[PDB]
Amino acid sequence: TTVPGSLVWELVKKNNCFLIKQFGNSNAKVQFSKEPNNLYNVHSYKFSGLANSKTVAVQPSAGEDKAVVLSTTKTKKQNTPAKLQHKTLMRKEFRKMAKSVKNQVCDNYYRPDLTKPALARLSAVYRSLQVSKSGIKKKNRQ
Amino acid sequence: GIDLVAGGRNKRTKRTAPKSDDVYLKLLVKLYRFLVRRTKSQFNAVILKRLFMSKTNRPPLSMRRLVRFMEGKEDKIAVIVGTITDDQRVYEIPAMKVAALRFTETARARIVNAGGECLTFDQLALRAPLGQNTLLLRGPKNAREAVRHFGKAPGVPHSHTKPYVRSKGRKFEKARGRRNSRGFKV
Amino acid sequence: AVPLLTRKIVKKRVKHFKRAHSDRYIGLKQSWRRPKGIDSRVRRKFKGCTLMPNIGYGSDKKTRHYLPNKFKKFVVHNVSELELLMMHNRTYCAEIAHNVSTKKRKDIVERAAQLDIVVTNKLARL
Amino acid sequence: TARPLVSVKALDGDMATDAAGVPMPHVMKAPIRPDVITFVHRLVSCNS
Amino acid sequence: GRMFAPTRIWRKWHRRVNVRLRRVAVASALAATAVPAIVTARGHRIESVPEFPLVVSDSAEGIEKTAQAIKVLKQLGAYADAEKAKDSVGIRPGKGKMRNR
Amino acid sequence: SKMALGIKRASRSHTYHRRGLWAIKAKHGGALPKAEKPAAVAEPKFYPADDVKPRTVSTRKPHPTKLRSTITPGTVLILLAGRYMGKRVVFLKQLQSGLLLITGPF
Amino acid sequence: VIWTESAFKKLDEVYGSFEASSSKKKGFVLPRPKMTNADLGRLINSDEVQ
RNA sequence: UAGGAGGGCGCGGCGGCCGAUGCAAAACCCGGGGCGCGAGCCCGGGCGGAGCGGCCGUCGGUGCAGAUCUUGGUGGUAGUA
RNA sequence: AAAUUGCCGGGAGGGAAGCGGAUGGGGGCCGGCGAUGCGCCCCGGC
Ligand SMILES: [Mg+2]
Ligand SMILES: [Mg+2]
Ligand SMILES: [Mg+2]
Ligand SMILES: [Mg+2]
Ligand SMILES: [Mg+2]
Ligand SMILES: [Mg+2]
Ligand SMILES: [Mg+2]
Ligand SMILES: [Mg+2]
Ligand SMILES: [Mg+2]
Ligand SMILES: [Mg+2]
Ligand SMILES: [Mg+2]
Repeated sequence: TTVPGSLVWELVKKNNCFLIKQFGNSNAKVQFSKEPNNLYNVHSYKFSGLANSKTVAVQPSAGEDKAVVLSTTKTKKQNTPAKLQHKTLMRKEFRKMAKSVKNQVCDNYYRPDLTKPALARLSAVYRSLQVSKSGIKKKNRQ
Repeated sequence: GIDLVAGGRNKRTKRTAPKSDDVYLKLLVKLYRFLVRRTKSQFNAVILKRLFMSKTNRPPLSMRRLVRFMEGKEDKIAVIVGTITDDQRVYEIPAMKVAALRFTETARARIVNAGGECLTFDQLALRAPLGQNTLLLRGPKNAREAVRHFGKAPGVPHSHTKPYVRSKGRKFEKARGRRNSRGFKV
Repeated sequence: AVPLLTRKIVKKRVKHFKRAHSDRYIGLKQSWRRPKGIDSRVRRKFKGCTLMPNIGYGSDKKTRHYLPNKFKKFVVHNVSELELLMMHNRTYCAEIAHNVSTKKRKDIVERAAQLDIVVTNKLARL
Repeated sequence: TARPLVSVKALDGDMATDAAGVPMPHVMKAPIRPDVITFVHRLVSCNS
Repeated sequence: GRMFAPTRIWRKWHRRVNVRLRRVAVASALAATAVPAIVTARGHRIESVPEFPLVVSDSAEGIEKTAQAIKVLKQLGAYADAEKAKDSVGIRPGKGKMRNR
Repeated sequence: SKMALGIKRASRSHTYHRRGLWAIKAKHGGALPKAEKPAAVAEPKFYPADDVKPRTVSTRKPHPTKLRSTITPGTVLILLAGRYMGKRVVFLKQLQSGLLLITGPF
Repeated sequence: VIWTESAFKKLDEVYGSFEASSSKKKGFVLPRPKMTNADLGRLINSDEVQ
């Protein structure tokens, strides 16, 4: 974003390639945003992955077991897309993943907004990989 | 059953957000929403309510009137929520600090070459958020050519309203109702 | 895969709002059309005649669009937009769209089982 | 006196030169005005 | 019989925009080309382009062949986008597939 | 006198007397003790996506269900429901959970 | 947009700047935005406002 | 009610974006399941056998129960006169 | 495709039928129609 974050939001709050909107524009409207670096994929300015300098992504890696990528945008390198995101491939267990995410998101005051949400997505991604490894042992309905 | 007019719901209307979907104007709107909410300055209230205006409620104000309004008040920052047009009828303009939406590219050059500083409303919100030492202004609203047509009808006594005429001349609405010698004098 | 809704779903009317005089004729569809007559017993709302939709029959905002499952539905065409319900599976339910292939449905359902997303169509096209 | 430079990304088989960036145009900094863009694009695409 | 109010050739087909308004709009579009979030929102695959605004040397001017143009796109990051268009070509749904579109 | 009980309970001085702030003026000096920052778990196994809420220990302390005036340990009662409807039994005593405890005798 | 290095350096000569007759187009100067800085974060969180 | 305005639903194109489709598209049928107050929408099953949808902007020969409406079909009258 | 007709299976009928609101009785259809998992522990190796 050469232009500021608020302006990018006012530019893309109504249409962009990563926005999946269904059920019309009535009270039934359902809105998600499917860019890689949006955590809840909720299309709001808090979570928007395009209108922000400081964004974090938590994704399962390519085909390989139990490797999670945590990426944070580099604020200063921002007009350089090839060197725009600091990606971090970590493969340790969950408690040491959570400490490192807190290190990279909340503890350095990078963006404490998304302290809890980034960790929640980390839990979801981790257990997704865990069940891709083991299988459906639990119906997860109680 | 209760004896109310339209169930009590307010029947007047006002703007609550500009019809204009200009993103910069929406950002000023957000800023001044914050300011009027957290600051409680009546000046911010008026500025907000005047960003919620149409371009016929935001007429241009030229320097020949702005300088009148700045004659002896150079300490206070002029604010006009509208447009500043130049006016080739004035010669010496005091170095003045004016905040506005737009500056006609010749009027902004006039002000800069006169040595004043030419602001936008965000720069105004920097060094006068509550509006310290500011001079709010409005351009002439009823000066618009269309307004010369409004009011009581052209053909009733004492009305000086311009009637819609497709062209001026002797043949275009001068005959009967505009003089004694053909009918009556309006 | 456990519903998040903690409020009982209440519906002020479950019966549909069929068009007045949809019964006597076949050409009239069942869908509602406001009777515009000047002497229409439906528009004058005599008792014993069909009920019109008001706004008063509206349902609670916090229990609106929840299926009987207690999830709001979201229709997905592919794995790409299936996977973006990771942090909504307690409140959003995927439905694979009606025109996908059975092959892609197997893939979406396999993916949704491991992302733990409720799906109401996992027994479709097989 | 400050404007950023844009480094030119040379290609393969490109001669070595002691070259620097092109300074950022002022046009590339103009207000981004989506409503005017959509209005003007509506009319110009109706103009064909 | 007829159609109601038959279509006539003297509709307003071409609309006029002020020359200065066209120029202002071209200015805003050029400005919007420079912002990586706007391009990425607008739908171009740019995760490997070196710099914005993406500028290549004049050695590009001399190329002749389409393979050479592809090779040029390979140093840049554009070729992901070019492939996106190439594999997203598909028949236009609707009457356009028989109105010469 | 439910109202008089309510007033006497609601009086500030008697609220002191009930909540027993005295004998809390005994243990911790002659001043009311401080509270601290417990619960240093710092070991969350799993992060729920929605806003987190933990389980309730019900801190509310319901009044025991009151017994009828015309019931005294030693009455003969009449059952009404269940398989023993109509049986005439003996009320021994009200057990602690709030239900009557009866015998036939068997 | 991918600009070649010839086009990029004359984009200034074509569209110009905030100066009369600087552009190769007659009667045209770049529009100026209604805000110099559009960072509501910095405005609202500036020392002056806060 | 006459009337006025706002917000939406829906049909068909164009400029864009995201997709589906011979492991079955469009259409149509259903005592199938739902969502919305409602226009309407989503899913299931069958026939079907090749295309189709969603979102943003925008455009239009755009929404039918009447007009002794127009074209085509079908009834009761009637196995009667 | 509907209008409309036939056959098969069901239903109901004292000079109309159809429709609205109640449930009730039949059907027909719904397993995201309705759960079995959390914490504590000890091995037995991973
Ligand atoms: Mg009342
Ligand atoms: Mg007179
Ligand atoms: Mg009447
Ligand atoms: Mg028509
Ligand atoms: Mg029709
Ligand atoms: Mg008809
Ligand atoms: Mg009608
Ligand atoms: Mg039929
Ligand atoms: Mg009879
Ligand atoms: Mg009935
Ligand atoms: Mg019933």
